[PDB]
Order: sequence, then structure tokens, then C-alpha cells
Amino acid sequence: TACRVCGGGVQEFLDLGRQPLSDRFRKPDELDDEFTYRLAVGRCDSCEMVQLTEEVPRDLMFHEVFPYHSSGSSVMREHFAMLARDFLATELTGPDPFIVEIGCNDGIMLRTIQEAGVRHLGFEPSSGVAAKAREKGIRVRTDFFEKATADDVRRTEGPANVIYAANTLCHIPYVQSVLEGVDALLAPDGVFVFEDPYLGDIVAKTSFDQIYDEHFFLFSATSVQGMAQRCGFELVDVQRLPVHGGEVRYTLARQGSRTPSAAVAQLLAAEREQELSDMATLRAFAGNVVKIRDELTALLHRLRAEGRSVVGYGATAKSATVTNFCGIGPDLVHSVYDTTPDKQNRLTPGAHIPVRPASAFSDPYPDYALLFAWNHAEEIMAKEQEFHQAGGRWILYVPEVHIR
Ligand SMILES: Cc1cn([C@H]2C[C@H](O)[C@@H](COP(=O)(O)OP(=O)(O)O[C@@H]3C[C@](C)(N)C(=O)[C@@H](C)O3)O2)c(=O)[nH]c1=O
Ligand SMILES: Nc1ncnc2c1ncn2[C@@H]1O[C@H](CSCC[C@H](N)C(=O)O)[C@@H](O)[C@H]1O
Ligand SMILES: [Zn+2]
Repeated sequence: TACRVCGGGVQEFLDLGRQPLSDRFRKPDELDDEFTYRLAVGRCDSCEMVQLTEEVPRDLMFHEVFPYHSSGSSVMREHFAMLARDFLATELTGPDPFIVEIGCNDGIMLRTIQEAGVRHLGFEPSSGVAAKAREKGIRVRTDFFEKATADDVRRTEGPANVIYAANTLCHIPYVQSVLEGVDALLAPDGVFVFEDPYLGDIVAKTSFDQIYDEHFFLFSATSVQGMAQRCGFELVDVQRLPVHGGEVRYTLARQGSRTPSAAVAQLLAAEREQELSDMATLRAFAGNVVKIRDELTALLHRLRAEGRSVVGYGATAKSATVTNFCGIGPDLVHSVYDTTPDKQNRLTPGAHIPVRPASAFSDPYPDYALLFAWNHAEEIMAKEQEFHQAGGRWILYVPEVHIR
């Protein structure tokens, strides 16, 4: 397998087996045929980039029925509004500033830009969520960001002061074409800013459910610094974020155009000191993955033997990896509750557990809820105090299998 960043050799450390598309939710009547692929992860020999060993073609994941609605979380709505206000106070202060977002989804970040009257453009090749952004008055192009479409936007709209991508850069194997696009489009003094699940968090929390079709790369500061450098950019800031199980926001500028924050060198030194991307650490993570599988299925089977009911909460893309690697289906977890209309009255991929509206998670409550949306624990548990007061308990499997 050749590294998608630098062409070095990729060495596998974890094999999650055959997996379905994480975001495809079938009607119960649909034939049980699904596209599958081998999900496994390795680390490049030369640049330390951790990445999957099989690419799922983009069109199979992102398209008119891609289901994820960013705005379905109040935490994430606030998180992106604040980001947007931060950009409007700093990088977008010129005359006629321009910001491009890669992956704007339903307009969770760009609405704030639009409301500020700032010129902007979102790339959103999944047309269903693209439409929701256009309804809020956001300018959206229903296309993938890549070298050529970036060219097209530079030609017609001029340079962007800011190009931003959240939970999207790590989804793109063709990151070199994206970087070529960023080079063509970004102002000489602008910044390309992206935030994605952080390898450090994944390793410390054993959060293997962060590994699935749409997550091609598990970025670290070490590997991003390398990938930037090789394309003529430089990692000039890093910021850790608690969202989505733990992320880093990376800020790239043209090389030497700005001085790197002390936070960059410090995070690098921490990564180096903790041997984050050494093959041995990544293998130890893989070993911990198997322990979590074993403990979780032992728990679920015990619950069933003791006549306790178990449902799941959150029909996450992440959960596809849990249910398929661990072999958890409707016999162990009878339903999954979720707020996304187009995931309701469907079956989860691979495991085929029925998905029901969260409004259906109500008295009489099940004994246990397996919390797939564990990155949303605070927000969800706050809305579900009655469940816990009634005696229902949460099953978590990050960072360890435990009930509370
Ligand atoms: C907050 C809340 C959520 N829910 C439901 C809504 C969603 O279906 C799901 C959470 O999905 P959530 O962890 O945010 O992303 P997922 O892992 O799917 O990941 C998806 C896919 C993708 C692009 N690859 C990615 O990285 C992220 C950004 O999004 O859980 C409730 O029911 N009640 C609630 O109160
Ligand atoms: N090459 C590309 N350019 C632009 N958007 C892309 C892309 N490849 C995938 N996407 C979009 O990336 C999005 C990832 S979902 C993340 C959305 C949002 N920024 C958030 O953080 O919540 C999906 O809507 C998907 O269609
Ligand atoms: Zn590499």
C-alpha cells in the first residue's frame, strides 16, 4: 500500500475486517446486499501518516443521500459559531474578505459568515445537506473541493483569506489534490485551517470506532507538519478541541509567511516523548482494541442472559465499526435511537439493528443504553435525565467498557 501523502510504504497495525459503508441506512424491506471493503489501518514509513489501506470511492460515501446533519448537535452549533466569529475578528478583517469552507454540510459554520455579510463559498458535494445550507442563504457549490474546482473558484472569485475544513480533510485520500487546490486558491497571506479527530486521543482512549470508511487519515501534529512541509506550507498553529472524542485544529500558512506558535513545537515534543506514532504504540492500541471488543461482547451477552434489555443511542457512522467488528446485532441491542429523520425507520449497516426516533426512547425505558454517540455524552445525557432517574443506565466502551 503506498502512502497517499508521500508515496512511502504503509505498514498495517490493525485489521477491522470486512465493513459496510458506515453511512448507508437501508429500509427494512431492502435486499440485504451491501458494498463491503476491508477496513485496516497502517502508518507510512516515511512521513508517519496513519491512514487506511483501502479507499472507498468518494461517490459511494458522499452523494445525494449522505445522511449526516451537522446541526443536529447544540454543542457543535455553538462550537462552529464561535469559530466563525473568531475568523471574522482576525483573518477576515480586510476589505472584501473571502472564506471557502470544504465540507460545509448544512451550513453549521457558514451561516455565521453569511449573517456577517462576508463573501463566502461552501463546497458540499452531498446535495441533500447542501440544500439545507442554501436554504439559510449560504452560497454553496455541490462539488468536491480538489485541484480543478479550486482552480475554477480562484479564476472567478479570486483568492480566499481563509480556507476551512472541519471533519472533512481526514475523509479525503486525495489530500495532495486538495493541497494543490489550497495552493491555487489561498491568498499569499491566508491560512488553511482544518480540524479532525486526533491520533493522540484515539490512542489514549482506544476509540477505534473513529476508524471507518469516511476516516481515511488519523492526523497527528507530526504527520500534518510533514504533509504541510512537503507541499510548501507550514504548520503554524495547533489547538486541541474536545469535540468528536478529541481533535486538533491545525493552521497551515505558506512556508515562512508566519512564525509558528509555541504550541506547535510543544505538541510535537509531547508526541515524540510519548512515542505516539511509533509502530509499537500503534500495535499496543490494536491490542487494546481487541480487549474492548471482548469485554463489550462479554457484557452484552451477560446482560441478555440476565434478562436485561439493551438498546443503543446514536446511529453514528462510528457505530458501524463497533457492531461489525464486534458482531453485535439486534439479538443483543434491539434498537438504536437517533434524531436524524432520514436514519429513522431504517436498519444500521452490516448489523441491521432497527433505528427509531429518539422521541421513542421514553417510559417504559430499557434497562441499558449502549452509547454510540459517546462524543455527545454531555449533551445527550442532559436531555435524557428521566431515563437515568428511572434506573436506566448507560453502557460506554470509551475509554473502557463500563456502565454508569
Ligand atoms: C447530539 C445528538 C446526536 N444524536 C444522533 C445524531 C447523529 O446521528 C448521531 C451523532 O453522530 P456524530 O457522533 O455527531 O457523528 P458520526 O459518528 O455519525 O460521524 C458523522 C460522519 C462523518 C462525517 N464521517 C464525521 O466525521 C462526523 C462529523 O459525522 O447521534 C442524537 O440522536 N441525539 C443527540 O442529542
Ligand atoms: N472533497 C470534498 N470537498 C468538500 N466537501 C467534501 C469532500 N469530500 C467530502 N465532503 C463533505 O464533507 C462533509 C463531512 S461531514 C462534516 C461537516 C461539517 N464541516 C462538520 O464538521 O460537522 C460531508 O458533508 C461530505 O459531503
Ligand atoms: Zn507518507
